[PDB]
Amino acid sequence: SSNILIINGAKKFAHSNGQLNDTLTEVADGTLRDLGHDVRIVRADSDYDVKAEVQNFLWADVVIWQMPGWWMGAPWTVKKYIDDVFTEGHGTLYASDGRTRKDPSKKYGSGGLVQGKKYMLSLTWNAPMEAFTEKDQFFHGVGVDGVYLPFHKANQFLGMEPLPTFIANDVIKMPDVPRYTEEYRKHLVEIFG
Amino acid sequence: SSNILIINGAKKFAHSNGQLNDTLTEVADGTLRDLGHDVRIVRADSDYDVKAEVQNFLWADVVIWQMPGWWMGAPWTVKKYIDDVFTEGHGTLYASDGRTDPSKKYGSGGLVQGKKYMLSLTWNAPMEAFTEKDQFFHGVGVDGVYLPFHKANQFLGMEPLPTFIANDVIKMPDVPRYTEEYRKHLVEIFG
Ligand SMILES: Cc1cc2nc3c(=O)[nH]c(=O)nc-3n(C[C@H](O)[C@H](O)[C@H](O)COP(=O)(O)OP(=O)(O)OC[C@H]3O[C@@H](n4cnc5c(N)ncnc54)[C@H](O)[C@@H]3O)c2cc1C
Ligand SMILES: Cc1cc2nc3c(=O)[nH]c(=O)nc-3n(C[C@H](O)[C@H](O)[C@H](O)COP(=O)(O)OP(=O)(O)OC[C@H]3O[C@@H](n4cnc5c(N)ncnc54)[C@H](O)[C@@H]3O)c2cc1C
Repeated sequence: SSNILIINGAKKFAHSNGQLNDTLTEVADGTLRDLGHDVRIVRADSDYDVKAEVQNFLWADVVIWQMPGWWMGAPWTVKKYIDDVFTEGHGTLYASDGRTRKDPSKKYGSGGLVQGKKYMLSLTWNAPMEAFTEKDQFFHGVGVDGVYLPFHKANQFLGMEPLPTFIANDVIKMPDVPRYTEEYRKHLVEIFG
Repeated sequence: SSNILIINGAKKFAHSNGQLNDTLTEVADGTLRDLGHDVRIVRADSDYDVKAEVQNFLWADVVIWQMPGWWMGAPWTVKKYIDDVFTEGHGTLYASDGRTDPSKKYGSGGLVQGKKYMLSLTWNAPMEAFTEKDQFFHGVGVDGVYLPFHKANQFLGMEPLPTFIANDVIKMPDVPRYTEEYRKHLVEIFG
């Protein structure tokens, strides 16, 4: 029975209507609450109160980033949420980068304050999965999490740890909702069940 | 004699005071134009006109991204520039992801093959954090942490040039050194 914060990065703009992400956010909200978890939802593309957002993070045991891939990553509004909130999070979400003369053992990234909290990515992309896995394709085979390395680290900088990522592919050419919904639903049950 | 578009991603906000990026922007400006290149500077954090920015791209042979490291990547303002400008460029900077027949893979529908791009970064993090196989960035390197940013540019058909980065710019600020390095870095590729 955990507190779950869903950050919906949905946003209507040039080809993206944000309907799929709103849907999946709704799928998470219902599935998660039915699994005994308390859920809070906030739209990145809104006029959020930065301090209240930080409070959402302190409240959350798990943070779920529901978002469409926009130019290989999170939409600018999602990045702004991070640049606004994590930064305001200084003193509560992180203390510094961790390095300290008092302990040469500590390296960059170890200054987080919320170790123990988890975060999970739920993505929607027009790109096929093979574009992520095939060693010879666009992403050199580094994988989805490879492509989202900097996003993962922004979160881990705070000390949070990742949960298995969920992604929907070819959402424009071969859209299939249901299925995305059913796979995400079972994905949530395996992790939060 | 090349056309060089520098995108200054400098932005105040919190502990970042865009002076370093502003300075490095001028450094590349002075150096490159001195080599005879035609240089144009645009600040990401401005009231840019997407159509005008698309034209700057078609005009440029090389695009330089001068920017600080913000939460592991480009500041939201620089990403907004991309989401706005690259998308506006559909039909000029890129056609699609390349897929139709069965052969062309994702990321091969660019329209500006032949153009180049380079990253000029500023981070608080030390270099070892990027290279140490067991440190924060599992040894993937700077270009690894910026893989997506690289790919956003490569989606348009553009190719990368060697990346320049200044590290520990807060704890161990060292201007000059960054300047001389960058200057020497620019002369190497554009000289
Ligand atoms: C600026 C920009 C940059 C982009 N960059 C990339 C990129 O780098 N890589 C990449 O792979 N993609 C990229 N995209 C595409 C983007 O990832 C997709 O457009 C987005 O993920 C679709 O999600 P959405 O929430 O906007 O849904 P929608 O726009 O609604 O699209 C989802 C599809 O599902 C259908 N649908 C949605 N909800 C339902 C429902 N409840 N029931 C039935 N059918 C439904 C819709 O009719 C639609 O065809 C980019 C898009 C933009 C605007
Ligand atoms: C929201 C946010 C998130 C961040 N996330 C990260 C992160 O994930 N990783 C990371 O490594 N860093 C991170 N940083 C730190 C950031 O990368 C640096 O603060 C930034 O790169 C410094 O560049 P600047 O242009 O803002 O210069 P400044 O803020 O001016 O800092 C550069 C230093 O150089 C000095 N200086 C500048 N210009 C000159 C000059 N012409 N002559 C002499 N001295 C000069 C300044 O006085 C200062 O001490 C983050 C910062 C913010 C605000």
